[PDB]
Amino acid sequence: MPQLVPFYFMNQLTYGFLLMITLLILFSQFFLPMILRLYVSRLFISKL
Amino acid sequence: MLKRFPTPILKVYWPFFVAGAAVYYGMSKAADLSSNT
Amino acid sequence: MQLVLAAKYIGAGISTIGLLGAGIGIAIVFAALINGVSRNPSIKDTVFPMAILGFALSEATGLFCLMVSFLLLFG
Amino acid sequence: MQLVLAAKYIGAGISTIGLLGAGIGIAIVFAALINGVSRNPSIKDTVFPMAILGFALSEATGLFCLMVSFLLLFG
Amino acid sequence: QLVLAAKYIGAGISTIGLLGAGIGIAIVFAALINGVSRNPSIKDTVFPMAILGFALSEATGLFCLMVSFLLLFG
Amino acid sequence: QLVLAAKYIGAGISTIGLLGAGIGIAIVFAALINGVSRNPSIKDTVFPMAILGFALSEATGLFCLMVSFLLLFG
Amino acid sequence: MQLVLAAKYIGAGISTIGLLGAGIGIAIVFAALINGVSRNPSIKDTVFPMAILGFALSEATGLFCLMVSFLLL
Amino acid sequence: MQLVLAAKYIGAGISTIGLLGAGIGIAIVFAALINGVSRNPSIKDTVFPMAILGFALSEATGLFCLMVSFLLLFG
Amino acid sequence: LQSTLDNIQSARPFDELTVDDLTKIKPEIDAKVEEMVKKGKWDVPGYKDRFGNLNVM
Amino acid sequence: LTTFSLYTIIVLLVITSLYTLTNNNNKIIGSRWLISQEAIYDTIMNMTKGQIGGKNWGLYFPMIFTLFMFIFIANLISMIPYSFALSAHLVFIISLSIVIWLGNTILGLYKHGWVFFSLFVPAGTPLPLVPLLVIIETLSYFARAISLGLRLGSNILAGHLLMVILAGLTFNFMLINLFTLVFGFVPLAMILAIMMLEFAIGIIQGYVWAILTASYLKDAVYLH
Amino acid sequence: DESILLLTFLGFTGLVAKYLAPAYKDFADARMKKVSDVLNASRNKHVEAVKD
Repeated sequence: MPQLVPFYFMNQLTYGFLLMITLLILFSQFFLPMILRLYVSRLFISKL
Repeated sequence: MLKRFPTPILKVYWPFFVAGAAVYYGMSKAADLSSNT
Repeated sequence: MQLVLAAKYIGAGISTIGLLGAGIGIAIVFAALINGVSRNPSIKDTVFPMAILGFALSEATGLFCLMVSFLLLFG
Repeated sequence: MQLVLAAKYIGAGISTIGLLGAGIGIAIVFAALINGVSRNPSIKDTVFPMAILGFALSEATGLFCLMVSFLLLFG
Repeated sequence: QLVLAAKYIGAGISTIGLLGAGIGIAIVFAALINGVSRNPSIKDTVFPMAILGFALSEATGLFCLMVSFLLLFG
Repeated sequence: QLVLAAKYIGAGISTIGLLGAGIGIAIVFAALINGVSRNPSIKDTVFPMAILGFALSEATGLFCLMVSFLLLFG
Repeated sequence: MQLVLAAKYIGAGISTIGLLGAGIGIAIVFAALINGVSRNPSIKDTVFPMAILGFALSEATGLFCLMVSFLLL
Repeated sequence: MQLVLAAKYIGAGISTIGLLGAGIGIAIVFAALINGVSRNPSIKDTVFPMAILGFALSEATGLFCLMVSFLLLFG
Repeated sequence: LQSTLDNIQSARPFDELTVDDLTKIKPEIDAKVEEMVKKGKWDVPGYKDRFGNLNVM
Repeated sequence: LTTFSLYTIIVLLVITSLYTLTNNNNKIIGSRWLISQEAIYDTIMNMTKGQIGGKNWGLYFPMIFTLFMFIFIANLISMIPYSFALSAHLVFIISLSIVIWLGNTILGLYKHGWVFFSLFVPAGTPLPLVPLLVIIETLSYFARAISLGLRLGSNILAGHLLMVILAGLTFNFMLINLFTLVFGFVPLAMILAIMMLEFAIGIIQGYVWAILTASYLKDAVYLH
Repeated sequence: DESILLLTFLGFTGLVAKYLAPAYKDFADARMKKVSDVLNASRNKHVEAVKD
């Protein structure tokens, strides 16, 4: 059916792939190591 | 809080990114082909 | 024409048949849950999440059929 | 016209088929309820609310199907 | 004309839904007989639950049947 | 336009293939719950095996769905 | 023309029905695998090759139906 | 003319339905194999040729359906 | 030791404190976090042995 | 630009707020809001440690985390009544799925050579049926290509469409004379039950994607 | 049509405020407490050692 066909496909996909790369880096460099700070700090308190 | 710690696994995600570029380009051509329908 | 609008309606009717398999499916998962819980007693902490998971996927097959039914009928 | 109006009724009839699966589904849930309770004598307090979940979920598939039958029939 | 023919045909097709309920009731009653034969004594508790189960299983078939009448008369 | 009508018919028929897979999925998960409740401890090995089985059973249904889309889009 | 092309699309639709049997079949093999393995424990390594063979054969029936669909299309 | 070509295609589609029963059948024989080997731990050497035999016979039924499908399709 | 006890008395978080201050007093915090990101880990070993592991199934 | 572009921006900013200012005083005890993103962290640590072994699981832990979190957030945001779907734009979900399938295939070829093709003999079998089991392993391997995406896309799309169709129908049900507006609440409650279900299958689908493509990475990292 | 979706969402938030918001309060509190207690225990543990 033509209802699931926009011709705006490349528009959709461009903004879409921009969001994915952004979230991936954002987690990976920033927010994942920031959780790891809580964990490691808790374990250092556990040691002391 | 927020401090940048390098994740060297962003360059381990090279096969994922190569695939992403191919589909990105391919959808440009697909969009052009469907607008001629 | 008359035939095409008719064909949307007919094609939709046929599409609805697909749902029955999911319906029975959902019940089978819940049966297995009830059997399992009565058999073990205490398995439930792991198993209740597993059963909900199984429910969801059985349901999803139904949703595929349902969405196709809508697609033909409504456009 | 005559064909389109006809198609409402025919398409609805075909749609009504899907309902059978939900009926069987409910039977499977209640069968399992009985089966479990006969094994334990005592599982029932946990199992009865679980069974109501299974009933509702299986029934829902039937209601979606019934909705489509009405959408075809009534418009 | 075609509309009249169509409703008779459609009424036929809708009746098939009842098929599942006819099996359904038996699956509940089978489990009742199996359970009580297993326990000798579950039945006082189990029988109310079984009648609830019977009603619900039949009820789905009745939805098919009321649709069948909406087609058949309508 | 007979072809367009027919496309919609062929699609309708295609959903029927999906029903079998819907049951199939439930059967795999039923087996999971059954096995796990019998053993307890098997679960950690078996849950991956189950996930594989889910995918394989699902794939047959995917084919039925894909043919539905192939008709639908034409 | 119209009728023949129409018939191809319809016939293809009918062919999908054949696949459903394979779908149920595959599930039965895996269900059996889980049951067997949970019953024995230790059988699993022997059973897993047998299971793969059984999976393949069940799938194959569906495949035959699928290629017939392709012929009609 | 058109009708005869159409009919050949229709008949082929219908014949494809026949195969499904064989599909389920093959699985059932293998299910028994798995259950048997887990039941005995040691049945496998006798039972494996039995399983193959049962497979072949079940498969053959589907094969008959398939050749009739081709026969109608090609003419 | 009197001084050590006193040092513990006038500073002792268990109410809440910045993770930055624990990092500041022990740069071991940043060293371990960096080493774990470099290693390709996100499990802190021992964290789960006296803190949760928050999962259901 | 496009409506789609506008809601992708909303997703990015929502995810930023969950770590940037979840805490007050950058707690060592952890804020009550931050308990949610701890539980998510731990169950995905234990999920991708759960599937893929080695210390290599932590090498794919961000990838599995942003595939979790994207779908987890986008099956709450897309369920807002007037919010414009990104997941019912199937072309984004399916494209991402094909990308991941190719990025598994390329990773597998790169890491494990032409003995990557040992993935498609997954068991010793009689020699005349060694090739059969390659054909219908490779067939199932790119059935995994479209299965992963199309499952999620259909569920979310179907949820919105089901809800809207019944909503349009229940408007005209209440328009029937007032004895029908008595018991006009029972279909409204049905739509509520459906909306609840769309959240459920949305959180479940976020887990199902991420466990299945944890299973696919298990296959890719360890041959077979 | 679309106002029905907003009415259901409002009802959903009603169920949330009834059931989920106290449950999540209790859940978050419980975990937070457990963490706090472990941390304070460790602090206690080293204070004992000083006294020894």
